[PDB]
Amino acid sequence: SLQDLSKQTEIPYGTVLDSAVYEHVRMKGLNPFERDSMYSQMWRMINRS
Amino acid sequence: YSSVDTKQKGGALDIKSFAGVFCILAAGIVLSCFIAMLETWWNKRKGSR
Repeated sequence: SLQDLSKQTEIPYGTVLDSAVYEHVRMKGLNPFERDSMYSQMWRMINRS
Repeated sequence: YSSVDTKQKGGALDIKSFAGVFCILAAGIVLSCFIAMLETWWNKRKGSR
């Protein structure tokens, strides 16, 4: 599950730049009202550099 | 924020984890040298085996 993927300890994950998936995770990550640890930890890994 | 330290899902032993074992051998070495001092003196008074 995405809970495992955001909590696993073995594999890096990501997606295509500027994708509607990337932007969807950005909308769940950078938003000040949304604060789910799962989505925000997905985003940070996607946000690195 | 994440407490997920990834690397330590098991592992080999480290010299610095094993240090407490070598302390017993070191204490044995020290004590055998010390005991050897006592015979090394006393045989000089015996002058014999």
